[PDB]
Amino acid sequence: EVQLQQSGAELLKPGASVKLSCIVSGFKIKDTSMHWVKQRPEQGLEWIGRIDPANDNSEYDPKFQGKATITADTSSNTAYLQLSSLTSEDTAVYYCTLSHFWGQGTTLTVSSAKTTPPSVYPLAPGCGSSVTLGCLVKGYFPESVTVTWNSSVHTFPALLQSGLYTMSSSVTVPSSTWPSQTVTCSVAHPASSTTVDKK
Amino acid sequence: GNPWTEYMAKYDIEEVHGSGIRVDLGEDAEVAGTQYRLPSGKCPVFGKGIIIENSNTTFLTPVATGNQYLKDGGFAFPPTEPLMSPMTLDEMRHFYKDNKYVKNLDELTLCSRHAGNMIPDNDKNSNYKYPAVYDDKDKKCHILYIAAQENNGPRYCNKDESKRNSMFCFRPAKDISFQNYTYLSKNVVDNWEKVCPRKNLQNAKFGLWVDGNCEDIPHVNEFPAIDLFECNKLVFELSASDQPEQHLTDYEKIKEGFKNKNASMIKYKSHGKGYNWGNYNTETQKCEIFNVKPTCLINNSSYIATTALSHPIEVE
Amino acid sequence: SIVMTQTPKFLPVSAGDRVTIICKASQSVSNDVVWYQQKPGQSPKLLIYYASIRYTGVPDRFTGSGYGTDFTFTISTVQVEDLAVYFCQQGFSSPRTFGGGTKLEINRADAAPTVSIFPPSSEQLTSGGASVVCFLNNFYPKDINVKWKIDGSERQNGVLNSWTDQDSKDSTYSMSSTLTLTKDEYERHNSYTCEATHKTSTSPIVKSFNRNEC
Repeated sequence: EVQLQQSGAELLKPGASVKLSCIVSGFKIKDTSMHWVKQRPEQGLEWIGRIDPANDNSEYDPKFQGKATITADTSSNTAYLQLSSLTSEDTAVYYCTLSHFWGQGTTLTVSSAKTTPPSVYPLAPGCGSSVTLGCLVKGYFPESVTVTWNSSVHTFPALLQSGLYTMSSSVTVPSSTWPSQTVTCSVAHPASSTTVDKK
Repeated sequence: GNPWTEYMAKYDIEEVHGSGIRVDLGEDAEVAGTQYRLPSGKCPVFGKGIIIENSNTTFLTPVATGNQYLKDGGFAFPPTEPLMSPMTLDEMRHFYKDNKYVKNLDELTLCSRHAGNMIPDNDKNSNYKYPAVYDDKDKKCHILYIAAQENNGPRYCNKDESKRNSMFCFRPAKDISFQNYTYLSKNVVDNWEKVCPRKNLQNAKFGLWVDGNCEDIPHVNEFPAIDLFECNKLVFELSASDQPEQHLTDYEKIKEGFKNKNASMIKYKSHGKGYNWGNYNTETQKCEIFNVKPTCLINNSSYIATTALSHPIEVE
Repeated sequence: SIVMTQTPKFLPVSAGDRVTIICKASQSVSNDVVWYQQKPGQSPKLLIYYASIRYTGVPDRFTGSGYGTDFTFTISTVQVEDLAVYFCQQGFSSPRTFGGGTKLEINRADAAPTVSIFPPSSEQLTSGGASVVCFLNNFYPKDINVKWKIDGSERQNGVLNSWTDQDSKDSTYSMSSTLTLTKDEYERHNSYTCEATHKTSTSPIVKSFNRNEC
């Protein structure tokens, strides 16, 4: 069985360099070009380049000459994208492709801001047939917060509240189900290894 | 002396194919510390497939995975993502589009090379490559997960309706429904068009070159055959076979070409020798089958010269 | 570099109507154009390759055609689940440039937002800050105005608005408006209100709370 496995989310300071990996399992990479494609938040796809793993010939868009370096390893069936002299314009999802088959992407965040866990603020009515509840997820970094309630959920995408991120999440339940039953938001932040539940 | 030498080269099946036809298991390759038998023939086998007995499920169906029972699956690679099998010709050409050599391969070698790109059971050091079946009708390459080709025993297999998870009874065959299939080992050569048999030879009868003349094959076994297809079938049935206890044990499974027991590891060679050739008399409807390599043609208008490797229908 | 000019950038369509997307190559790319679908949060998936060939598994509603410079992607009858951004790419010569993409929007009947205003929590209140959050949920179309009022007077400063992408089930939008104050400036005022102006009502949907009330 063929699988693509891209390395984890990266957070680095500007001026640094990163090496992203793309491990292909169950398939020999030698005959297939490994492409890397860039996608910046809310923007389109940009072809970075590709490597011929059989002959180590890699080519690029002239925009990425000096920035990107694509390598491949037919021994471990892995493709690599090294990015040098990191910049906020380098903040993007980076997709590897096994030819026309795409990986799940690797999120790169380039920022001088440090990994900061969020604080979780409950959003209750205070003082209709339905009621909406919420959770405020303020002052965290970098992106990737998973708030789970235990379908009628809305996740409002994060805004960069000066260096740090702020998101919010709402749930609507029958007004007979609350406050008679404990509704709980679980805010997950993998980067800082924090998961805190607000009642 | 002999005007037929280069013409006749592709019919030296021991030389050009070099493994079983009926059952091709002419190499062994290690996967995770065990030797497994696998197809190794250098020529495509046209019109070959696997008949699953007492069953409506066809062999190009993906093998049983997950909640599926053994008998509900066939022999082919299961549908995972990214999807490697079945892959159409155009999809394969697109997949290998930046490889000048592989992209320009004929569809049979392309299919064999694609299948040969699958890594078995996460063993990257393994020479084991899965065989494949190319269907020329729908232009699809089907990678075969099961490289076993015959399992036939009043003890080696169960034949029942209720027994859904017991072992397949199966055999290789040239069925009419397989007419557009080609069975492809990992070893299928680049130039099989030049060096391997494909079409049956009209107005031709295989003979032996003896003292400046093309003589009849000295030893021939003769069987009725209503048409060319039936003769090719019979010749295939008698052809080189790499096939081999009281029960179907793990070791007996390995010998039949089995590798896996429900997503886990299971823990001889003809070399192309066999009854690989037939002379078909179209007039008397007789199939004259023999086991020595032919070295010339007798030009007889009643005859079509056929091979176990040859297409069951196509003539030139 | 070959430029692939993809039009339109944004395509509102109703369930069951034709989606036509065009992609023009600045140089001749033969038949080597692929069309990708990117559903929100997902990797792009190949729909069409060599300009006109449907990939295995790809529904009949998806087609492409064209040779040379002019390429057409079509969804003959859009389904709600086709909501995605679609990208052409040329593969004929490197760099293998993508078109700019086309974002689908599923048209639906207009819906009024459901608005809930929330007071700052004690967890935030006794830390230095004070966020007043206001949800404008399940509305259509996307165009919505929110005016925040403190003690009656409109505040534009210190307000952060976040829209969701179109909901995959009901095709509506939702948005959160958060007025963030300090703990000192928040206790300096009383009546905090968010007013939703949407084309579903003549008058705004006002949701208020007095800090005195509790």
